[PDB]
Amino acid sequence: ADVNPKAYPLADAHLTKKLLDLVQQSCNYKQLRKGANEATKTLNRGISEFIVMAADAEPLEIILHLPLLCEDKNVPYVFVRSKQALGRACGVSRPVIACSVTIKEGSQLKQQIQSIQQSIERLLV
RNA sequence: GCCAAUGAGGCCGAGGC
Repeated sequence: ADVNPKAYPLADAHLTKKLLDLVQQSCNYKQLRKGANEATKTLNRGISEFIVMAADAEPLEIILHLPLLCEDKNVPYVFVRSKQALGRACGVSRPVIACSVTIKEGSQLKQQIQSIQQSIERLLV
């Protein structure tokens, strides 16, 4: 397939699993926003922990505006390979091009939310 | 069943039938 270079950073097989797993969990803690639109707002509103996007979005440009807003807001972001997998991670029978894990005070997901973020840093070496 | 976060359908935010 040859993953679009514009899709950086890209979660490796392992990190994707965890990524997808936290995504599903946040879903239950009512701490997950799906869709580029909603994702973007979470950023502008400053309530986003990190953003996950799908390298197989088509055309990728549909979301390429997100990393910039992320850089401008200092919110870590990552790309997973499939919008389907991300889809079912969000509990959606449809593909999800991007989602944003929200900031909830007191959430127990914190130790985990921090572990992805940190994982994400390491990706930027 | 079908449509649907590449946006339900009444900015909000995962439902419609």
